[PDB]
Amino acid sequence: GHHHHHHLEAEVEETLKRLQSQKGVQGIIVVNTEGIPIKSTMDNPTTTQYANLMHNFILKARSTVREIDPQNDLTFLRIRSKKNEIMVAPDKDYFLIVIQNPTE
Amino acid sequence: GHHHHHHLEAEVEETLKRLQSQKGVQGIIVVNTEGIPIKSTMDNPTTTQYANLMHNFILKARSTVREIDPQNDLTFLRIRSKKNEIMVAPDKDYFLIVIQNPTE
Repeated sequence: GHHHHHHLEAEVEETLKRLQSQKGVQGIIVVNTEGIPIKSTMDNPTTTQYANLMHNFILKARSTVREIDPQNDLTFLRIRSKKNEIMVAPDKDYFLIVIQNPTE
Repeated sequence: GHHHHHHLEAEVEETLKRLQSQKGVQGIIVVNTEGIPIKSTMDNPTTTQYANLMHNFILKARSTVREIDPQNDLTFLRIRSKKNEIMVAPDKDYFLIVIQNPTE
């Protein structure tokens, strides 16, 4: 029913595969829930910058989304910008972060 | 094409129209950056909560997106949750905020 935990490893392999299939992507940054970049189509220095910082922004995002009332929990935090896109999906074990071009 | 636009205010009418055409939406909250809900398919108390708070979260989002390095500026801040989806598009003068059901 509700998203707590699944057969993670298979779901991750599926989704990671799918993240590779979504064309327009420039740099996949798949990190553990603490910001550990397991796979990366983006530079290591760059992943180090984004993974830890974005995690902390996510922590805040959790705080503001919940600040209203414990109605909403963060399922996707997808930020789109001019140069590139930064899609961050909070998972309970992972974070599917993908830097893509400004294509939906 | 960034200094020369086709329209400006007509763009809002277009986009607002289009925001109504995206089936799955529950509450459109279109606000000025001033924090003024001009149109709303959402309850006034609820829009008051989200409009001002989210604006301040956006201020922070601007800070953190720029904290990395001035490489991008916030074009879309779209948050998807369990209860609902909260899509926030930073505009020149507006913020296109739309509470929708987060369709997979």
